[PDB]
Amino acid sequence: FNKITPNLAEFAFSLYRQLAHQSNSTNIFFSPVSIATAFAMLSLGTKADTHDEILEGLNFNLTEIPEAQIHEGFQELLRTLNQPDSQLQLTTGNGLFLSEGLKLVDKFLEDVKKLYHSEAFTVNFGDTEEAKKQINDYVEKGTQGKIVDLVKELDRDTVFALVNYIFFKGKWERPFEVKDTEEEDFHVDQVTTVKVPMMKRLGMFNIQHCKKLSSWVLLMKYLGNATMIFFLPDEGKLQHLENELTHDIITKFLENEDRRSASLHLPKLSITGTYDLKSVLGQLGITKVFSNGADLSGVTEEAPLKLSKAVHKAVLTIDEKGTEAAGAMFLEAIPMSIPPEVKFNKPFVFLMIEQNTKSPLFMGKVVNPTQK
Repeated sequence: FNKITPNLAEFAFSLYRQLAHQSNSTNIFFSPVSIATAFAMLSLGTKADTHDEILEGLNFNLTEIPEAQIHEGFQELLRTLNQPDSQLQLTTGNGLFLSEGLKLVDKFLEDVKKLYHSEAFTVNFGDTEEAKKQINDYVEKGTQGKIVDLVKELDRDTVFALVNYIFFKGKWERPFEVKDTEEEDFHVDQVTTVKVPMMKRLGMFNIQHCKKLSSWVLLMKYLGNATMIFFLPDEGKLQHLENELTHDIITKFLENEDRRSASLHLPKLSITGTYDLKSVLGQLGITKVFSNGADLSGVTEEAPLKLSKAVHKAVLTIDEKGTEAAGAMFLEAIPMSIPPEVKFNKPFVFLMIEQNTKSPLFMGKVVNPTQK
């Protein structure tokens, strides 16, 4: 079970570590799962080196894992995320926009819609401004107005664009009380603070100090099928934490059933991340599909084709409760002993895990909550 989860985890860390190297003073936030799903889907229209580069760039060793197991893993993961009764409030979409003058292969359009429950559209790229409006209107409608004007430019030679979006609003299983949120200091570096809204609660937490990561490690469950893992590095240990993360360390944390008291301070947060996937995935080895030499003959047989534009935007909120409705009133028994004070009041890393598949839905780093 969950055959592709180790690969997605390695993809998350590969992509995270690239972005953390190219800029160390900005927030990072992206969805490993939604990017990987989009490009696994795209690979169904590619062949030969173009195809192999895509799946290898998603951390699949094609000498070891059969391709059927790759797509089966992605389709199972999509089953759990796009399910009717979910409390997770996770919406993701992927739009393919292809020049209306191309003769498209029906098999590819069928695979996209049927297997990957995604959307493909024809557009007139002879009108660059209107094509961009249509792409941005699609994303804005798909996010009920939350992501606007996603694509800012299209080269005149564009004939194929890909947009991938995801937005998340969660409800903690064990919520904070809004009355307890107050302004507190956030240490953006060792001598500087800014004021930010800080939630707090005294509770029984899946929390531990981890010597291997030199970090506090907090796991908090959402209503629905996911858990957020928060990593708080010890003084001067942020880089060490980023270097030492591994999938097996994460698995051990998810199996922990011990709970201890803590006085938790956690910032409210509105975070977004926007990335040019041609640039970012190019650094991970995915280059041919973006080049004139691209083998996209599963998309269109007669005419040349390349992917000219590929954009990812991820949006997430962290707040106290996420609903005016009263849920199950979980009562936690707090011992008569001093709880550790665990304050997420300096740069920290986080990772959201889907409960069934253990897949990495989001990864990010907060260097300043109000960097906005």
